[PDB]
Amino acid sequence: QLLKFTLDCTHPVEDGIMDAANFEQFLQERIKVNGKAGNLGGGVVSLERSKSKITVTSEVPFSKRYLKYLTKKYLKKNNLRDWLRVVANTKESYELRYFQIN
Amino acid sequence: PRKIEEIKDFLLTARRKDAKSVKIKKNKDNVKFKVRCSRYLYTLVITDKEKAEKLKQSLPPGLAVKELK
Amino acid sequence: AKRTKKVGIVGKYGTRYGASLRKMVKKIEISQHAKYTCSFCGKTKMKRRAVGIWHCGSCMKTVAGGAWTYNTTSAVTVKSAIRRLKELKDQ
Amino acid sequence: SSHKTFRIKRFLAKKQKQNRPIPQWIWMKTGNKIRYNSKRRHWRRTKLGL
RNA sequence: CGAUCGAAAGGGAGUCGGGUUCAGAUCCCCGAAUCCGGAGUGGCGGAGAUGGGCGCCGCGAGGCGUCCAGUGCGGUAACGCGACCGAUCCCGGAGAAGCCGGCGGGAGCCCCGGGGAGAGUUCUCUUUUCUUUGUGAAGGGCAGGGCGCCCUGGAAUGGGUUCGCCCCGAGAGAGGGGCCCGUGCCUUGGAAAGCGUCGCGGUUCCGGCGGCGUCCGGUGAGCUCUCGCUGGCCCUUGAAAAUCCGGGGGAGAGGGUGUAAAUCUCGCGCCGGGCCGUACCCAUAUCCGCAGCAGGUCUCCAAGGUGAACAGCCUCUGGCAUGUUGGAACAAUGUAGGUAAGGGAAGUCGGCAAGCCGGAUCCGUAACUUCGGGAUAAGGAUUGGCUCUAAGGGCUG
RNA sequence: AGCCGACUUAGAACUGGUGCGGACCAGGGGAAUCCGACUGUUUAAUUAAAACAAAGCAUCGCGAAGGCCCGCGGCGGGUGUU
Ligand SMILES: [Mg+2]
Ligand SMILES: [Mg+2]
Ligand SMILES: [Mg+2]
Ligand SMILES: [Mg+2]
Ligand SMILES: [Mg+2]
Ligand SMILES: [Mg+2]
Ligand SMILES: [Mg+2]
Ligand SMILES: [Mg+2]
Ligand SMILES: [Mg+2]
Ligand SMILES: [Mg+2]
Ligand SMILES: [Mg+2]
Ligand SMILES: [Mg+2]
Ligand SMILES: [Mg+2]
Ligand SMILES: [Mg+2]
Ligand SMILES: [Mg+2]
Ligand SMILES: [Mg+2]
Ligand SMILES: [Mg+2]
Ligand SMILES: [Mg+2]
Ligand SMILES: [Mg+2]
Ligand SMILES: [Mg+2]
Ligand SMILES: [Zn+2]
Repeated sequence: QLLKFTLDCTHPVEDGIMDAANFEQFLQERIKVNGKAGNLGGGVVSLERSKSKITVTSEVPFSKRYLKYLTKKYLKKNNLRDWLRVVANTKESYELRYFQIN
Repeated sequence: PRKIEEIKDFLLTARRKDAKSVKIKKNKDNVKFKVRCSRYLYTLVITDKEKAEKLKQSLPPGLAVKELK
Repeated sequence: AKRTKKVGIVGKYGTRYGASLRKMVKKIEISQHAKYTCSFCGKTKMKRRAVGIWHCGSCMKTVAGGAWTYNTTSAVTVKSAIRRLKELKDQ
Repeated sequence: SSHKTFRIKRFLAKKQKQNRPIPQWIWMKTGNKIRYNSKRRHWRRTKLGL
């Protein structure tokens, strides 16, 4: 049973405060599989990048909120924690929206 | 509450004099028919979407129907 | 193993009440808590309930007996005297 | 207590109604000597008997 | 067997879930129930009950006429089935029973491994840390627990069996059943409601409308509550009545074969439940002590770690502002804490006060004795952290 | 043979400035004398004791119109549901 998840950061890319590419290489160096982070844990986790939408698939047990944890790690790395917010619109998906002040 | 196993006794309980209302609940893998009598709320449980629709026409005309959502 | 050398039931009383009083109450506290044989069902389940009351666990038979023993020698001799006087009166 | 009887609650009702100040218009009267209500009662100070 | 009174902790039929207020909720609203009382016409259905023989007819399927029976039925049994007449009278049961120990079951809480949802950290690391993740009463079904219940059969080379016990020719084991409680699970209730999260409305006065989710497992001498089994103690034997039920009896009642009757603790249907209390405090400020007085005053609930622990210490939920004031100084004498070279009771009426010792493991333990004790006698040794090894169990075939 | 889980006990090595029940919790001990057996109770607000009680021991009265006692009084009442 394949597990497919999406990460669509449309709004920060169209605002220009963050680019999806540097996020995608951060993912491809930073997902750990079975305790091993480098080299993607073999050919079990595949990452496609669309226009501000990164799709990931895996046939091993892969937690969805691990992607949320790594994305919040990316926002803290690029100081976007007080600006952007990672939520789930529908299941198997994540959204980068903004905080709703004013 | 009372559960009616068959369809034939459901028609008698809906055709009772004290049947105040009948209400149809449409959820997943189940259709529920509830007749509010004086003492009990009689529930008929149907797991056949074809028989649910024919029974919905087969309700008596003197009874007040409230299709729930 | 053998726990105590000379005290039995009265070892629960510790180092109190006097050795001779403990030696006196030892016989009563053995015979009071021993389970006697039943004269009705034959089982050894005749146990004291209160003073004068001895109940059998199997037969559900309760007998008026002594305070600390099932039978008293002051009443067995009375039982014998009453049966000999009963035979004497009717001849 | 909350487990009152009817006569005790009625007595408390009357002693609640007597614990109001005097109306303002009574000391504009001709034969008047009353300055205020001297029969007043506070729940903390005077404990009403009972 | 004595009128009558006598318990807002004894006995005592029957209500729970959601929502709602500035202040009331098992009481208001909505939705689900339930107890008691009432009934001529008894409102309906069902039960009582509609069976057999004979004589004809009908090819038969069956149909008229006579003579009867019929206050239910099944199981070897424990007993079961939706009812299943019966009074004065009698018998019995429930209400209706102490304290303690041990063990087992079921909940709630805690614990571990994952999936979601939302948050916290991210200087480095952390598939990481925190929160949350469900179903009422009543009915039906099934687990589970208990039985001092029944049937077969007859046991020593005695067996069965507990933690301990204990049981057996007055019938054990071994098979097959029966009953009780089922507060546990599933279902009706019931997803429509509730909660989490995201987003739209009403510019707002909204039980507003929607999208998803509310998941899968494992464990325990754990703590609390409850149910059950078994044992110990008493020169202590641990309430009554209101009220309710079952049985034994058989005075009676009902109908002559049917639009059957008397009757019914069965399923529904109809009406009603009057009177009083209900807010708040319940205590270092709503009570009593003359007061917002360090005093007194009866109970319920009872998280994580450390640890034997409801001990002490720290923390989470919840709560509060230091107990009828603040600022600045740091004198004596105080009050409450400590620490002191060398000596070790020389102080003092008096080792008063303070100090020493202390948990656990390993050994070791005297005089005397009422043989139970003395006894943690006295006396010493060890204790951290880290990395390992060995031993102590279930499930399936 | 495979799959699972709960806390313990013992032993060994290494290691720290001999420190380790590191806070907390947490008995000083022995030889004797007097008195009271002990557990318990007592002068609320100066005395917690050797005082009181206690089991044990020993006397006394009484067989019910009775012993002991209450009551102004009754065919009164308690012990005595003895
Ligand atoms: Mg006061
Ligand atoms: Mg009364
Ligand atoms: Mg009462
Ligand atoms: Mg047997
Ligand atoms: Mg919902
Ligand atoms: Mg009879
Ligand atoms: Mg209240
Ligand atoms: Mg104060
Ligand atoms: Mg202070
Ligand atoms: Mg202050
Ligand atoms: Mg010194
Ligand atoms: Mg020194
Ligand atoms: Mg001196
Ligand atoms: Mg001197
Ligand atoms: Mg001292
Ligand atoms: Mg000594
Ligand atoms: Mg001497
Ligand atoms: Mg003494
Ligand atoms: Mg005093
Ligand atoms: Mg004193
Ligand atoms: Zn017997």
